[PDB]
Amino acid sequence: KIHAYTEGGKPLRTIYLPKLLKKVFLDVVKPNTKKNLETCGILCGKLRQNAFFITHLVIPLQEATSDTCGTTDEASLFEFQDKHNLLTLGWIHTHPTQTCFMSSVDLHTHCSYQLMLPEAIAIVMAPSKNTSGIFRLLDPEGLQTIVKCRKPGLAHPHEGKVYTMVAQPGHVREINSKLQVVDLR
Ligand SMILES: [Zn+2]
Ligand SMILES: [Zn+2]
Repeated sequence: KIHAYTEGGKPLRTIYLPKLLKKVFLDVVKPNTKKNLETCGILCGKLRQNAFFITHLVIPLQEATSDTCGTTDEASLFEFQDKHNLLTLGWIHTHPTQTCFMSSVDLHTHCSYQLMLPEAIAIVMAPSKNTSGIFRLLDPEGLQTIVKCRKPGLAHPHEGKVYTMVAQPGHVREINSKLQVVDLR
């Protein structure tokens, strides 16, 4: 039905994302959003039948400013994921007030995810605009750009085309599947 490929021709397995996940994330992190504070979640799940299924939205211990969030205890996150056999399939965060895009920081953050898993996605929620989007870096070229980049500054720009929206249809398929939210904070 659908065969998806990277910019360099590599095949991308499907990620099934529960249709309710995005709203549910917003509900759970609402107290931070009210404070104009970003919140991050990890999209975790399993590989079955050559496809990935997001089963768990994991909210780690984290530090949030108005334009960054970052997990602060990677070990507790990684041990929770390993105890329950949960793969890392991508990540989701809010822009409480800004528009829907990937910031400089977002691109650097996503590069880890996508180097480990070519299918890895970044979901960005812009609740004050009622918009959202699912993104990824161009592979290889955007990944190359970000890895080579040494610029200082939280908001530094990037030369060239670096990231893109996941296409519709594409390797992400939204389905009516259940969701478990795990809050580790
Ligand atoms: Zn962001
Ligand atoms: Zn950079």
